Amino acid sequence: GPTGVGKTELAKALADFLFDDERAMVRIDMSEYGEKHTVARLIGAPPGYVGYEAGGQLTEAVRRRPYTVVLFDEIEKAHPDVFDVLLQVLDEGRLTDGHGRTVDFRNTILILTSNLGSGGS
Amino acid sequence: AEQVLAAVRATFKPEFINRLDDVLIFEGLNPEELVRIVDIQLAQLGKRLAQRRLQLQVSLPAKRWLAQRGFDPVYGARPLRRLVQQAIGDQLAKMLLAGQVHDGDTVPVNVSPDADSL
Amino acid sequence: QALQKYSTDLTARAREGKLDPVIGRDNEIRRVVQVLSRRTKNNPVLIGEPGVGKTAIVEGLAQRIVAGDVPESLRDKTIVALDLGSMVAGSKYRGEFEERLKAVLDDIKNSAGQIITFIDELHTIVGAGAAGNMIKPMLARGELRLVGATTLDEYRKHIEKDAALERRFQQVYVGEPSVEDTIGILRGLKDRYEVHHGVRITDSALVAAATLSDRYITARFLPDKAIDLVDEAASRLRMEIDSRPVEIDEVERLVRRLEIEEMALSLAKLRSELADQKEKLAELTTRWQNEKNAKEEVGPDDIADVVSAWTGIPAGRLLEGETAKLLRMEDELGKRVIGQKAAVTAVSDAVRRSRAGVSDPNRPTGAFMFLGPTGVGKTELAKALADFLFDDERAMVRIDMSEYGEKHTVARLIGAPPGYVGYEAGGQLTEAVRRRPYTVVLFDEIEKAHPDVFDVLLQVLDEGRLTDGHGRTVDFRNTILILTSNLGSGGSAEQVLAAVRATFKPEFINRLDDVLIFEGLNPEELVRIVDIQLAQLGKRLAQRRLQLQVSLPAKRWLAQRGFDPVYGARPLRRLVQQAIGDQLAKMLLAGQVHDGDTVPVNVSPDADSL
Amino acid sequence: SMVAGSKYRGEFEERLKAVLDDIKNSAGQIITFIDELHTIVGAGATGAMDAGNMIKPMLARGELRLVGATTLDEYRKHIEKDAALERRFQQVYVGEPSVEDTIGILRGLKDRYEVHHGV
Amino acid sequence: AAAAAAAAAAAAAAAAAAAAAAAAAA
Ligand SMILES: Nc1ncnc2c1ncn2[C@@H]1O[C@H](COP(=O)(O)OP(=O)(O)OP(O)(O)=S)[C@@H](O)[C@H]1O
Ligand SMILES: Nc1ncnc2c1ncn2[C@@H]1O[C@H](COP(=O)(O)OP(=O)(O)OP(O)(O)=S)[C@@H](O)[C@H]1O
Ligand SMILES: Nc1ncnc2c1ncn2[C@@H]1O[C@H](COP(=O)(O)OP(=O)(O)O)[C@@H](O)[C@H]1O
Repeated sequence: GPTGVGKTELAKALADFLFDDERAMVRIDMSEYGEKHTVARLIGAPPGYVGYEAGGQLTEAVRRRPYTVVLFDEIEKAHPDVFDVLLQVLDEGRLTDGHGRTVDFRNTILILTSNLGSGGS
Repeated sequence: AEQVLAAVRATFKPEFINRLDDVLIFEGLNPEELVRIVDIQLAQLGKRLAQRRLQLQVSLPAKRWLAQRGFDPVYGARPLRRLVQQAIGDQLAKMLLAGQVHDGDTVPVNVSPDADSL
Repeated sequence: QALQKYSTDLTARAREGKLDPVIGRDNEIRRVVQVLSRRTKNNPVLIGEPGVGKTAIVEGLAQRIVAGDVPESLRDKTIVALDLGSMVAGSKYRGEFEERLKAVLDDIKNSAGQIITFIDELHTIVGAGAAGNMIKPMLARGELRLVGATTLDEYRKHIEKDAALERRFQQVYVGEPSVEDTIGILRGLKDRYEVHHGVRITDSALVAAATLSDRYITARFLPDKAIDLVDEAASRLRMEIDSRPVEIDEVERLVRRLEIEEMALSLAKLRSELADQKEKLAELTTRWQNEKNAKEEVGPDDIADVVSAWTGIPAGRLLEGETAKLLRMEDELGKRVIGQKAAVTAVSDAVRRSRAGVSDPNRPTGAFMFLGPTGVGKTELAKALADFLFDDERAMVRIDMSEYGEKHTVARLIGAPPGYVGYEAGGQLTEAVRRRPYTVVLFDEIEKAHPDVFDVLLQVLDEGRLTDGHGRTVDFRNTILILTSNLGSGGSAEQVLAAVRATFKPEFINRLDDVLIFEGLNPEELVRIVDIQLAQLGKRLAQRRLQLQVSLPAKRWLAQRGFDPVYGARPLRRLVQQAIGDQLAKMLLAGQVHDGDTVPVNVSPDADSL
Repeated sequence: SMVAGSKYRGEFEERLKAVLDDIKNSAGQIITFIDELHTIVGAGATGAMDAGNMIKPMLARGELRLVGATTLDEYRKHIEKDAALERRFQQVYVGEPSVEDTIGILRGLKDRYEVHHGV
Repeated sequence: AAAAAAAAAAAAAAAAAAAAAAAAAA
């Protein structure tokens, strides 16, 4: 819908209640993902390449504390190579990281926000 | 302000900005602003010459000629500091160790097409 | 009477006038008096970095007590300074040290409230047993008074290690004074230095010694980093008041030396230099007499003479004979590098700037990159300017940044972070500029370095300092930084100034002085090179005296072939060892070109025979 | 074998000083020979370098003659680390022989292995 | 009648070292 409403104030309002933690949200922004070499930042690099110690932009913040609400800001500018990674997130409770370990998404909340609309009813 | 704050958010940790106070963004520079910077540099160069009690008498066309030159708007205020000593300090430094600039007697500066004579 | 054998007495030494005026620091004297008259836990500790004056605060307290401007509860307390070194002397039995200390504490306790113990350097009070712990009940009853001063790090090395003792103390942090308060101090200590050495001191000397010690000497804090300049200028003037001055002595000893050598050899040569030196020594002598017929106090030039004689840096005032050098420097440097008038005109403008004292104080005296094609002279210029400044080629610090190709090589010039393998060695650049900071620093082939070394040459510029793995900000404030490069060689000025901004960042090109692009060579200005090579060869075989009588058509012939528009003057220096050196080296080890003999060269239609 | 029992704070120091005065008290006769001298630097650890630099003022005048023999790669680890001493010593490089000289060496040691083994 | 005869000691403190772990840059 619009901005400046409560659209992320609702998100903080259910992390502290249902997960009992004030800082248990993950706000990543898909405002840079227009290319083929940008998707691999949110999963990691192979063991030997550029971004490896920092791990994935998504998964290494879910491996510890797997009791988090997760946002996804501004999905509408994303290249169409995120939705296959994002699809099996909401189709299976498993995903593979840059190392080779396994992450389990079966007890999180996904929220996909945008700002288009707000003039049409 | 869009691209630079986008690069800042792409460089730090996500809550590391909210713990900070007001992240400030600076201006560029302006030709109106540049006169008083020349005033500061001339005052500093005068106060540096106060041990051997020399001083200067800077004319207003020269004081604005220092403002016409040196306005490359990507390098900030730092080329003007170099430009002053390329103009003034070299000629004075050549004269000072050649006699004739005996102490106490001040020197005025005068305009000459691209240099400035003393 | 137990204190009579082991302690000393400041108060009897204060009544007799053995101390200096301590005009300054009223706040800390008031703070010490405010703490010292407290009910309990009333034993202050003066803590400060070493040099700021901490014993002088206690001497000023003693002078104020004997004078009588103290408050009510300080009527004749008679401060008594102890000695913890005298206690442990011959006490080699099972209980002698502790009974000596118990006798001292008894003679303190039987007095009512009088004796104020002054224990200087009380990090010594920690051990000294093998005991030394029977002070806590005396301290934690408000019965002992115990003014005592340590340094900063010796506090945390010993007393912070002992966190039970630390409660029964205060901390009076004494900080460094300013430069104006240093000037206010130095007008008070002048009478003692005029008494001990019979000189006179101008106030201009005392303000120049406080201004001029701020820039150059940077290791010690400043109540006393400027006392030594006056204290050594007085001694040098006392040297020159007695029998003879300095120079005439210098020249007399020198000519006596050359006389010795010469007569022992009986070389000519020296015979000349003798005579010349005898002319000079004559002239000066006469001048001396003349003057006599016609200095007696210190001046603002003598302080700069001391700070120039120490720490290397020539920082006097427009010295004589160097005006015959610096106004000849633009032409004297041309005898070793031929061509490139603009670069020499820009390099001279950074030495004649900072010699006269016009340049900025907190900035290096010149730091500027110059580049171009190959074989032009950009290394020969840096090795050619540092030859007359320093009299030797090896006073340059020449580190190469071709080897720093990866990220972690930066740690070889900054040391190690403390706790790792090489910490004894320290740095490798930094530990050679802290010793005599006047060198010329090179950076060869700045193309090749990884783009993180430029994060180290970025606070060198515009500030002058850097820390290291030892905790000491060294100063690059008056060295000369030279950067070389080899970018492009494909245009006049546009392509190389595009490639420099393509490779470097804007925040680094902003911090430089004038970037000097060279030009190459010309065939008319090539012939002027060639004789130097021949003259250099005329030096290299000088130990056998085979000096070459070179025909001028040979010098003509070496200029036609050997001119390359892309490889500089470097093919010529291989062409010389192909033409001359091969045939000469064949003819030299077979006989017939015996030493002390001369050989000419004649132009053959393709070669040149011997 | 000179740091045998020296747990007191002054025994090794006067022991080495007594040895040096016994050498100095003989008028230019004894050639000392310290084998593997790379372990002479940190001989007496007083917690503060005060051992191994007692012979350091004595070698400069050359009163004791001090033949030694250290390995090549044990030399830039201990002595070049502590280079005030490295000027006091002249260096004699020793390279290995070739096959033809080894043939000559082995024919002279065929007099001691016939006695220990009667063959 | 009995003397104390203070003794000496020897203190050891070693040093860590790091490895640099290059990255193949792809
Ligand atoms: N206010 C002052 N008036 C006059 N002389 C001063 C004053 N402050 C410091 N000084 C002089 O500065 C010097 C400082 O000497 P000290 O105080 O003895 O050194 P220190 O502070 O004790 O440092 P350490 O670590 O104890 S050796 C002496 O020559 C003092 O006379
Ligand atoms: N203009 C010149 N004046 C005097 N000698 C010169 C001149 N040009 C070249 N030479 C001589 O030729 C050699 C020049 O070598 P360098 O100047 O060290 O090469 P370079 O300038 O470092 O260029 P690169 O790209 O670094 S190999 C020296 O032996 C100089 O004596
Ligand atoms: N219902 C609400 N409750 C609390 N704050 C609100 C509400 N509506 C708007 N705000 C204000 O707006 C801000 C939240 O904006 P936000 O939701 O982050 O905008 P965006 O849509 O860009 O994420 C808060 O700082 C708050 O003061």
